[PDB]
Amino acid sequence: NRRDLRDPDRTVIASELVEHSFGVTLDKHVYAALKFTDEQRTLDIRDYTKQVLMP
Amino acid sequence: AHIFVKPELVAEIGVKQLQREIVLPGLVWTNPLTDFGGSKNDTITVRVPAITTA
Repeated sequence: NRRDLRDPDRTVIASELVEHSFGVTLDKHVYAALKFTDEQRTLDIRDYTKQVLMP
Repeated sequence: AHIFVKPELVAEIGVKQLQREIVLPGLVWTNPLTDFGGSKNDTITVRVPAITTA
């Protein structure tokens, strides 16, 4: 603050120290899910690593 | 009278519930085709060779 020098009133405006904050939340669940019948897994899958896991 | 405490024993001696004999599976042309995966519609084509005439 500023006040006039040699001012008849001698009051001072006390300043405030306010700490702020914000929250960071873990709030999402990203997933990839696959369903294979016994026929699909037995007959239609050949590698399962370059055909299921890599995709 | 004498009285004794005995274990009611159980044995398997080879009496089996009567069920019919299995003959047909051995008498039929079984599994000449195996690679049924990696074949469209689970269908394997069988090729019958050509016949020519002299």
